[PDB]
Amino acid sequence: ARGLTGRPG
Amino acid sequence: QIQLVQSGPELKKPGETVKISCKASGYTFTDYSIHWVKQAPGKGLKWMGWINTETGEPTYTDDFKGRFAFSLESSASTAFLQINNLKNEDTATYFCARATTATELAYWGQGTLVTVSAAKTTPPSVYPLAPGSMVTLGCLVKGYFPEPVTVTWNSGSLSSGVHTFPAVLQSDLYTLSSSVTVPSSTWPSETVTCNVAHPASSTKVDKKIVPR
Amino acid sequence: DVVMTQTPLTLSVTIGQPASISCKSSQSLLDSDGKTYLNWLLQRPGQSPKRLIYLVSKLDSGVPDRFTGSGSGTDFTLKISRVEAEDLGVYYCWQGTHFPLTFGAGTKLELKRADAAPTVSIFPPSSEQLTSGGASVVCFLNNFYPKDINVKWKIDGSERQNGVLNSWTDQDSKDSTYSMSSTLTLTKDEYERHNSYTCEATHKTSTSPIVKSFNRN
Repeated sequence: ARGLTGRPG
Repeated sequence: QIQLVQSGPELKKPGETVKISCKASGYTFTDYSIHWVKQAPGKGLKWMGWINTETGEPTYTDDFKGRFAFSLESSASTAFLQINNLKNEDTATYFCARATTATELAYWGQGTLVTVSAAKTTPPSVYPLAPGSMVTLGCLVKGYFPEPVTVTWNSGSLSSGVHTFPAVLQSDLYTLSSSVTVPSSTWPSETVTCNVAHPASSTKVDKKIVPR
Repeated sequence: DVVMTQTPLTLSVTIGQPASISCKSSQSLLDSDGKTYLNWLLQRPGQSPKRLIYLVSKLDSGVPDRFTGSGSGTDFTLKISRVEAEDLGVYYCWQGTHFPLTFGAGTKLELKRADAAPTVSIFPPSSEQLTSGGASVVCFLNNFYPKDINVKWKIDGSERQNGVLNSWTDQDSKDSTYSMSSTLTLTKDEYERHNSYTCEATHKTSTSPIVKSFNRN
């Protein structure tokens, strides 16, 4: 639900 | 409507701990990432990592793995940054940021200044600087802690050619200087005085500049 | 990590004229989904950073339409058609395509003006600091342009590079110049073993330095 760098929510 | 407000300034000593907060408003808090970025004074930006606001899982970059912890209090829409065993090099302004779909650092907090020092409150020594159409004089404010100090000339009557410079660390304490430029007919025929205030030590000094 | 190289680090501008900033990356920023996560931020004096452009060329909410962002692969550019006082500060390009996020070094926009040489003023240690066992020799180099300047110290004709601490002001909001303060800290004993002390200002406005001296006698 969230990528390695935190994108998105 | 979208805002992130951080906690106030912190003065800590080496080896101590500090916990700063970032309260988010205007959106559903668990919908987006919270990021942490460091800026040492007068330097560039460095991403510390992020925290997942739904699961609470933190991700730290290489330089912030060890003494740093990111946390949440989701019910109060708040994220915290805790740094343990503080060291001098931790002195900096820390920012919290919230991600959007295409960008990780979209909305920014105002930043929280953390200063780490073993110095104790110390008043400054104020020394007049007299030269060994115009004439430049000055005052040296040496050995004070913590910042800041206010410097004025003739109680604010002199403010045209005034240069008060940024303080610099010299042996764990701060040192600063101010210069004033006035007509040659005005000094030494008349008095010129630099007024120096340091609220942290309840000090206020007046120093007349005499030829020497 | 991906190295982000911004050129130039300091860009002299003129209100009403256009400005351009280059940002090159050490590896491609085209990501898996066909998008390029290259962003730009602006940080004005005393304020926190603030989003400008994302996805290479997309202006963010309420950003003046006069800011242009472009590029692809490893080469990107931010142009300002006509510069204003609001646009002054530090611009950073940063990437989100690869872990970990990395930023360029920053590009500071200053105001261009006519070259003004520095006014140098040297001051010996006061009688007050001396009676306390200390000895600080001060030199001010005021209202000069551009910001680049070299300061030299000499005790009895001979240079002294150690024990010198410098400080610089921001660009003056009125005349657009810079000023610098340089202090030479010594012990009282070591100050009374030399007679002549000199401060030199090497600035591009002359092939010769602006020399100021005083002798302890």
